[PDB]
Amino acid sequence: RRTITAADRRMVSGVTEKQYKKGMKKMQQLEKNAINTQIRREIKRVNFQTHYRDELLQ
Amino acid sequence: AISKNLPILKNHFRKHWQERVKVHFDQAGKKVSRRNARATRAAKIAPRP
Amino acid sequence: AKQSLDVSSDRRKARKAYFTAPSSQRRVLLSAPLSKELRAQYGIKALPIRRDDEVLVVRGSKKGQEGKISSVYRLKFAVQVDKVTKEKVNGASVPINLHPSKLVITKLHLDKDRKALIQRKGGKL
Amino acid sequence: GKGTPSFGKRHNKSHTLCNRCGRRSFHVQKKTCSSCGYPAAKTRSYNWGAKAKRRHTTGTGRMRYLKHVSRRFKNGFQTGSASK
Amino acid sequence: AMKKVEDGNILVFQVSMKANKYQIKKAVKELYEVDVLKVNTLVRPNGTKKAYVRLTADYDALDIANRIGYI
Amino acid sequence: SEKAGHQTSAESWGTGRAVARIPRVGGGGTGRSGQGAFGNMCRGGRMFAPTKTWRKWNVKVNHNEKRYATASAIAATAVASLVLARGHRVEKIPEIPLVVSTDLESIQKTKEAVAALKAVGAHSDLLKVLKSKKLRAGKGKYRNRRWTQRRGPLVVYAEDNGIVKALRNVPGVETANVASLNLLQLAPGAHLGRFVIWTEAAFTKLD
Amino acid sequence: AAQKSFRIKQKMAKAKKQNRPLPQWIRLRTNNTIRYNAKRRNWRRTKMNI
Amino acid sequence: GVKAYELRTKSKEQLASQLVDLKKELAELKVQKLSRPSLPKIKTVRKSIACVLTVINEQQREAVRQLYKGKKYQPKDLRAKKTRALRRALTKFEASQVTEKQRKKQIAFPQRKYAIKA
RNA sequence: AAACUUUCAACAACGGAUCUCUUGGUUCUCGCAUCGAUGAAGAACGCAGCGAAAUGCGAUACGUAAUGUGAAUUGCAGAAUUCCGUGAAUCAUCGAAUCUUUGAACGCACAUUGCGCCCCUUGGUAUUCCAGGGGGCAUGCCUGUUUGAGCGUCAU
RNA sequence: CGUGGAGGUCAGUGACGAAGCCUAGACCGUAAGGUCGGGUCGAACGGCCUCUAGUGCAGAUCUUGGUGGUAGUAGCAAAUAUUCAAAUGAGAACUUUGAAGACUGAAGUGGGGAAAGGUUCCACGUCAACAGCAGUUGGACGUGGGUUAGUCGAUCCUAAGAGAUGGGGAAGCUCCGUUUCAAAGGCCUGAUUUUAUGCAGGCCACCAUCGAAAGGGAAUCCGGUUAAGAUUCCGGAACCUGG
RNA sequence: AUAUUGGCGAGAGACCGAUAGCGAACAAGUACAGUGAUGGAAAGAUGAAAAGAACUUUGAAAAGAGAGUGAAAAAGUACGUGAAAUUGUUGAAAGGGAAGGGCAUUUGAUCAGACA
Ligand SMILES: [Zn+2]
Repeated sequence: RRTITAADRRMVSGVTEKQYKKGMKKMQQLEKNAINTQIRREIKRVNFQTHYRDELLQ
Repeated sequence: AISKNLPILKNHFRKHWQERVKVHFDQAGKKVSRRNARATRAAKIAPRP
Repeated sequence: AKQSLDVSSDRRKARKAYFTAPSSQRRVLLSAPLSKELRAQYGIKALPIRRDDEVLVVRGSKKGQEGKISSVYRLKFAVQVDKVTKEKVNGASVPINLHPSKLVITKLHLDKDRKALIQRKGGKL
Repeated sequence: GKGTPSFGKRHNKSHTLCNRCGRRSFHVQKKTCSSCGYPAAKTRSYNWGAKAKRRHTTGTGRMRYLKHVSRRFKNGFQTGSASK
Repeated sequence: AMKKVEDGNILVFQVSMKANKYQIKKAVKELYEVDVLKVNTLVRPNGTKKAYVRLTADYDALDIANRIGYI
Repeated sequence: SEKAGHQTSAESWGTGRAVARIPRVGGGGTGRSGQGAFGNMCRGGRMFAPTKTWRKWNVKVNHNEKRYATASAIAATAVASLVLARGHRVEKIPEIPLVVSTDLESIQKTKEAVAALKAVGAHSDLLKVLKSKKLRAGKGKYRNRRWTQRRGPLVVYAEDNGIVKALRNVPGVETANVASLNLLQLAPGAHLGRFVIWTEAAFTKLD
Repeated sequence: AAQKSFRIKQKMAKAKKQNRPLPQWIRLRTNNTIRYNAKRRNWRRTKMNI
Repeated sequence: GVKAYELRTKSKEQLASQLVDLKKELAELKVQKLSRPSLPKIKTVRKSIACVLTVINEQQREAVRQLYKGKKYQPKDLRAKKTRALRRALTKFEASQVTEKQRKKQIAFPQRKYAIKA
C-alpha cells in the first residue's frame, strides 16, 4: 500500500508533470546562463599568481 | 613655498582638522527650540517671569 | 496645502506605504463609491468593498457590465466580479481583476458592523 | 616540492567549530577561537576590524528579546489584562 | 520496514532525539498495550531517530499496525 | 560618505607584471579579487574630491543692498511695460498700481476672494497659472518637484483676517504683508515686474 | 569520517535537507523574483568546511 | 475547533483529559498524513493543544499569585520585568526623601508665585 | 569573370549602452532614552498541508492568549453563510504565556549531544542497585542569622 | 557651442506618438554644434533670461563589462589492446549480455580500514548542462530508500603537556604557578531512627580538571539474511559487570 | 544651556539615479576563497491584465511552421527600448607586394530648387 508519491504531492499542490518538466528545464537553463557569466568575468583575474618563480635563469 | 610679494600667513591645518569640523546648520532649527522652551517654561511658571 | 509636520509629501515613503500596506489598511484603499440612489438612501458617498456586494462598472473595456463581487484580492489590490470574465484559449474562463475605484455599488451586503459604519458616517438605514 | 606535492599532506585540521560563533575558528592545540575568544568572556572586537564588527554585531541576528523593548517602552512598561 | 513487521514481530517508529530506549519501552507499553523485549535505535542522516522495537511472542505486530492504521 | 571607496583593503602589486599599478583587491573565489580600487577612475572606487558639507550654501548680503533691491522691485510693479514683459496678463487693467479696498483683508472664503480678483481683472493671470501646469523635466520629479506652474498675482495686505487662508489654495496667488516683503516674490527669477494687488491700508502704510 | 561526532552529523543532515531544488509552486506566486536556488551545493564543487 | 472562553469555565482535570483526547487525535492524523498527500485538519489540533496548555498555565500562575499576595517576596517569574535598570533604580519613596533641615526650609520658605504689575 | 578582401545601407544575430522609471542610498534637521544573572547580543538545530532560502517562531515551534477592526487567505489543494457573529485574516495592536541545546553562562567538562551529587515522587521484592518525572548544586562581595576556631582576651 | 539639475517665461511640444537609437537623405554655421525628413520605439521633453556644478576624453602597461584576427589553428600521443554477434534505442568505436584476445600478476589495477570527504552507497525515472570526442551510460539531473550493538570503538586512565583555585604580580587586556606560604576532606559503629551525632572517631595531608577512535583497558562466536545494513538484524550457543 | 556617523520614531533635499549612490535598490555582509585572522562580489524593468501561445502539422525530441492572445510578439519568461565593437545573408562598387587621406574633374547613384 503506497497511496502517496512526490508526483502526487506536487499534483495536489498545483503543478502538473508538464509544468514540472518545463519549469525545471528553465531553472536548469538559468543556472547555466549564470555559470557562463562567472566563467566569463573570471578568466582575466584568475591567473594572477602572487608568487610565480619563473623557472628560467640559465 | 614662498613665491611672490604676499603676506606671511599662518594657517593651522596640519592636524586632522576634517574630523573636528562643526557646521552650524542647527541655527534656526534650534532657535525655535529655544523659543519653544521659553514658551513652555513660561506656562509651567504661568504667572512668574 | 498641508500645514502639519507629521504627514509627508514624499513620493518614496507614500509608495512604500502603499505597496507594503497590510491587509487591514488595504481594506480602506480598496473602497468604492455608491450609486446615486444609495447616495440618496444611505446618505454617504463611499464605502469599503466587500464580497457579496452587487456592483456596476463605469470605466474600462467592460463598461456597463454589472455583477457582484466574488473575491477581493487585496494583495493585487484587485477585485473580481461574477458575470465579468474572459475565456482563455483553452476554453476555460478566468475572471477579471478590476479595481474598486472604477466601480459603483448598486446593492449592499448589509450586516451588523456595516449598519453601524453607515450610522457613524452620518447615514441612514 | 613545496607546492603540489606538499599539498597532499593537508589532511589534519587545526581549527574546529566554536560553540559561541559557530564557525571554524576554534583552535585545538590552544583552545581559543580566533574570531571570539571563547573561553574568554569578552568577544574579540578591534576598532580596526570595523567591517568585522558589522558581521557580528547587533542586528545581525534575530534579537529575540531586544526588539520588543521599544514597543514595551512606548506603552510604559505596563502590565495586566488589556480591556473588555 | 513493512517487511520486518511480518517477518519479525518488529515495529519501526520515529521518535524524539531525546529518548533513551527506556522511555520508548514505557511509551509503547502505555499507548499500544503490549510488551517489549528489545529496542534498537539509530539516528537517520536527516537528523531524526528511528526505533526498531521487537515485541514478545504472544504479540503479533500486524494486529498492532492495523489497529494503529498503517498496516 | 567619507568612508566610500575606502572600505576596501587593497594595495598595488607593482612593476614586474603586465598590469597597471592601481591598488587591487586581494583574495580569491569572487570577481572582486584583482579588481581595481581606491581611485577616481575605478569602478567601486571613490570620487574626485568627495563633496563635503563645509561648503558655502548660504550667502551673506548687506542689509542696505537687500532693501535697495526690494524698493526697486516694488517700484517696478507700477510699470506696466515690465509687468507685461515679465509674463503677466494685465492688458485689460484700468490702473497698474492696483489698489483694491481693505475689505479684502476680511474675506474668509476662496469662493469670494476669487470673484473679487476676477472683478479687478486678474482672471486672465489665474487662467495663465492653471493652464500652465506642466510636468517637470528630469530627475527632479522623483525628488518632490514634479509640477511647474507659473506665478500669479501678489496680494499685499496689512492686517490679515482670513485672506491669507482664503487664497491659500488658489494656484499661483501668493500673499504678503507690507512689512516682511520678499524679493523672491517681487522679483522671481531675478526678473523685475510682478502683478501686485495692494489694499488701501497697505498703500498707506508704505509711506 | 566514519568515527564522527554528532555535532557534525547534525550539520551534514542540514546540508542534506538543503540540497534540493526550488519548489515549482514558488514561481507561480504574484510578486515573485525567485527564479532558482542560488545556494545549492554538491560535494564535487564546493566543500563545506566543518 | 476549541476555544478559550469555553475552556476557562472548565477545571484542571477536564483540561488534562482534553489534552489527551487531542493528542490521540494528533497521533492518528500523523498516520493519515502518510497514507494521504495532505492533511490540513492537523493544524487545528496543534493550535488546540496550545490553547489548552495556555489556559492551564495561566490558571496555575494566578493560583500562585493568590498564594503570594501580601508576602513580601514572590517569585521572579511573577515579578514585573521592567528593565534591569528600572529594577535596580531608586524607589519613588527612597528618592523623595529629604533631611529634616530641607523639609523645614521648604515649609518655611517655599517658592511663592507672583507677578510683575501694580 | 566567380570565390576572397574591403566600404556603405536594409534585415537578422552577439552584446546590453542610451532614454524613461525607482518600495533603495546618502546628507541635513527635529524629538526620544529603552539591553542583560527575572539570564542579553550572537550562534547551532528545528518548526509550515505542499518551502531551499529570506522573514517569523521555539517541541504550545511562519506561532498560543488578550484587545481592536470586522469577512478573508490565495500559487494549489483543503476547509466556510462560523458571515445581523464572542467573529475570517501570512491583519493591526500587544499588557498574558511558552521560550529546545547554548552563550557573560552558573554542578564538573566539552574536538565528548561525556560524567556526577542533593530533595520529593513513581515503578521494578529496594534507606543502599536500575530507570523515569519534577526541582536544585558557580564564583567574588554586602547586610543579617546559625554553627564554630583561637591562653588574642575579660570576669567567675 | 554643448551636458546634468535649479528659479522665471513661451497660458511651449506630446499617446493624432515625448525621449532615445539608425539613416554614403537635406539645410545652417569657419568650427564646437544645431535643425529637418524617413524608419524604429513607446511617455515624458524643450526654446529664451539667469543660477549652479560630481559638466565635454583617443590615450594614463587607466577601471569594469563585452568582443575580435590569431584559428576551425596548436592540439586532445605516458600507463602493451582491442575485436565479433545480438538486445535496447531516433541514433551505439564507447551502454548491457554472451563469445574471443589480453593485463594487473598476492610490496596487485584485489579485499578492508585510519585521516579527510559527506550520502558520493542502492533503486526507479532521465540526458538541457558536466564527463575537454560521443553517450541510450555515469561518482552527473530529479525523486526516494538506506547505517539497528550490554560484548567493536568513544566514554574511563594517565603520558609529553595544557589549565583553573588559594596566592603573588600587573595601569590593564591578563601573566606566573599546579601544590604551592590555604583553616583546602570524607568513612563506619554504640547514640542501638532524637540518626543527631553530646562523647564516639581512627586513619596520610593526599588535594581540581583536560589530555590517545594506533598506548593501558571487563565481557562474543558460528551460520543465514538485504536492492543498499550487520562481530550490531534472525536462529542457536556463550560471557562480563552491577543488583 | 552643551555633545551625539550609534539605537527608536519622524520630516525634508538646487544630492546619486542601478559601472552612480552604503559593499548591498534583488534570498548582501549573501554566494565564494582562505587553516585562520580576514577578504568579499555580480545580479533591477514582459505586459494594463498571463490573456504565458488552445488546436493542426513535419520531427525521436528540443524545436520549427501555421493558428491564436494582445493595442504591439518589431513585448514569447534567453522578454521595456535594444547603440557600438564583432558577425551572417542580400544589393551596389572596387581590387597586379597594403588600405585609408588632400586638390581637381569624368562616369554611376542620389538630392535639389524649380524662377511654376
Ligand atoms: Zn567563536
